[PDB]
Amino acid sequence: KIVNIGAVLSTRKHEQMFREAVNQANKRHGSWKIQLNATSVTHKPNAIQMALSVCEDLISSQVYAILVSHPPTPNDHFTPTPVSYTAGFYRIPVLGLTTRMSIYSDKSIHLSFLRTVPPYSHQSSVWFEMMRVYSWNHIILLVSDDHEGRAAQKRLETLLEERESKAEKVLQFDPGTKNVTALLMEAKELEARVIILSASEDDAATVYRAAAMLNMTGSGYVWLVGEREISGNALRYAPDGILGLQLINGKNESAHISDAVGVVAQAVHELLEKENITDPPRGCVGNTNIWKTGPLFKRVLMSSKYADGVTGRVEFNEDGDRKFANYSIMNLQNRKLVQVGIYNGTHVIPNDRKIIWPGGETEKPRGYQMSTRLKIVTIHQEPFV
Amino acid sequence: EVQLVESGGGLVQPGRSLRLSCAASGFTFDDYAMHWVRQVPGKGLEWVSGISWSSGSIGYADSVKGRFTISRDNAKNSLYLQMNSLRAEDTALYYCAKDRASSWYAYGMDVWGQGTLVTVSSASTKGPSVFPLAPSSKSTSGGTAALGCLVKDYFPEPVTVSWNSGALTSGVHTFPAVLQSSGLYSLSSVVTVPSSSLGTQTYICNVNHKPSNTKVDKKV
Amino acid sequence: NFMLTQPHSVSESPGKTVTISCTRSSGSIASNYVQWYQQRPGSSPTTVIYDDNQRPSGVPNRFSGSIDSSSNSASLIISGLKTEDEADYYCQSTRVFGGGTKLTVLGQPKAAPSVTLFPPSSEELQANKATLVCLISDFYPGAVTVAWKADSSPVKAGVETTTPSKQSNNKYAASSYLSLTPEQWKSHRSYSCQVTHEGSTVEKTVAPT
Repeated sequence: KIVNIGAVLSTRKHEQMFREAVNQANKRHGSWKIQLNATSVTHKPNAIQMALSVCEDLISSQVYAILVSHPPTPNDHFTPTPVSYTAGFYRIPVLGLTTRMSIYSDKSIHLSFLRTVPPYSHQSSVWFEMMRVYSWNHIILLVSDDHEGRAAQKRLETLLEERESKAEKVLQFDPGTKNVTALLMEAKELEARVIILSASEDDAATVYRAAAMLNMTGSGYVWLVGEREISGNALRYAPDGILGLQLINGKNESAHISDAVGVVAQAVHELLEKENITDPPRGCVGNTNIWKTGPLFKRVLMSSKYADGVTGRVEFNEDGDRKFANYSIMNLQNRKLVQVGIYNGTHVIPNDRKIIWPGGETEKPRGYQMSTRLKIVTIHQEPFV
Repeated sequence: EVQLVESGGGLVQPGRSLRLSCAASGFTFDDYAMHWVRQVPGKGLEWVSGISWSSGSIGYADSVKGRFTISRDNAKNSLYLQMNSLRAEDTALYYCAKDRASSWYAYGMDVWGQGTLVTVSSASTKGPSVFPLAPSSKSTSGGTAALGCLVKDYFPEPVTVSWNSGALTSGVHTFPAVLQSSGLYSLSSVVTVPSSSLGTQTYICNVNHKPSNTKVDKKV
Repeated sequence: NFMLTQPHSVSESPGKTVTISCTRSSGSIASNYVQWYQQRPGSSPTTVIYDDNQRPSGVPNRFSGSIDSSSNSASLIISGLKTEDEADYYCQSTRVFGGGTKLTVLGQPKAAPSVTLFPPSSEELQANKATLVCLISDFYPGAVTVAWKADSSPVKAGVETTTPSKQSNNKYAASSYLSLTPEQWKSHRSYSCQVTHEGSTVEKTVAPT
């Protein structure tokens, strides 16, 4: 009856809506079997202390699923890792909704953890989705590399491997590196004249102000920048017509909470009509066995879902991260912010407003400028040569 | 547009199985589960079943165990709640219906199909029987009288009832018949006459039923 | 389980507000989402109000929802008009439907119905059968409930009543029949057929011989 579904959240205000949400959930799929309970504690300061609490409080109440959001005030320096670890033992699925840096994506260091917020690696899918219909194919890639740097390019290649086409070189430089202008000549001396960029805010600003003297900006020098490069302090540095970017929901955790609890309620309503459900233990103390009803839960959480929530239609992929995310293409036009259309996901729908490419042109210049490069190479042999 | 097309409503002998097929059109089928509610002549509806968007999740109400089963395919856009070993209570208005979401535990309802008539009863033409409904014991309030003749055990409809070969038409009222548990119809016709016409005049009603080929001239 | 509560029928002239209440007996009414459904005669059923206050897309407002528990009840309120407000109203909360309500437009003035009770024919009594006829006609609106009482309590076995039918004089007529055995007919001292119209009930009684 008391199918506890905890949710470690932000300050009390952001946790307030849960007790109102559970009543709606308790009423929609109502019966004398799904009388849920809610136990929650905010993101405590430090990390080890909260890791104690999640066993001191949450599984000490014998919970069945965990929901986690981002800390309200600080940055992503101390995102909750131990939740994926403390719940990592019993193999219970854990649902995140806002924390996003693409490290959590692979189900190898975090076993089982699905997110309703898509990591930045999907920009590569979006980048492909529009570079197909833009009359250019050859592309130059620039990115840092801590963990995400390899991920974006590797996904871009997993996409550009079935078309027998290949991109150009990728320039991997350590995060937080200045005076990196040496590689700009090496990239410039090549036919392709479109650039892919992705880095942290400070790194983007450094490699950004380290390019004006060198004439990387102008017509035929279209730049590719994601929300990481645009959102932050690097806003007041853009050229005349760079490609902005922006997501739909952002800080709208209420709708995410509603959709997540609806999906979880449907899944647990199916689950209650299943085989034996192991009673969750007293918690961390004493017992360290294996919760046999762990992967069974994610066996259906990963699949299906298909709920109709406020955020839209959620569809998780084979490895957690959802699919079919609506998206608002942004554009910077001389220190201004205007959109170009709506990327609903897997369908390209830009509007017919005014767009400006770098250099002020409004056209589709070739991915590689001019022509007549090809180099002959033979070997002295026979009357042929 | 959203529309749950259903057809194939008819009569089936009790005990035998049935095969229903409800089709769809317009909206996308995948993101919605399909309900099954029905009404009944003389009463409201009751929720019965819901098939998940693709398969797996099937729910039933309190009295939906056994032969009351649901099925559906997501390939040729058909809904296949089929009935076996039907009884008299199954004669009702059946609707194929769709939930607002891919599940059905919320019982959310919209787009209430079209409706189908499944009939399960005893099908056999029966000759009507007439009984003379006696009037009151010479009691009148406004000089009128309450006399008539009863017709029972006739099926299928309709019938024609007239008094003294239809010569007397003023004051007659052939009330529509009713359906009984045996699958027949019964009705009576009442004429209004002065109270002084009782005991001095004979009133004769004629019943005609072409499907039954029975004509009884009854004098009340 | 639990059973809802809907009025049998209500009548309102155009330009006046109408209220239709779905009362839940067992459990809190607000604990389950009552969903008002409208089913026009001779048409596919439609939805009007769900989650106790909501209009479907394309519905021109005009339909509110009352979820105030008070005496564990809920209601539906429609703004004052009778343009196309003559249908059947169905309330569903969780797996259970109410009795249903029929709303009629006010045209000709309403009149008291006439109930005619026929003693069973002696010929039928010789045939080991007993039929009691309760022919009620010329009522407005044509929504009346027919019940029979065995001189000390209502009885429901063998009670038959057809739906009211409109006649050529803009009125409504119905029929009622009772299936009885001669032993039970002669056992009781009297029998009755009670029909309520516009909140007023007319009772007719007959006795053997």
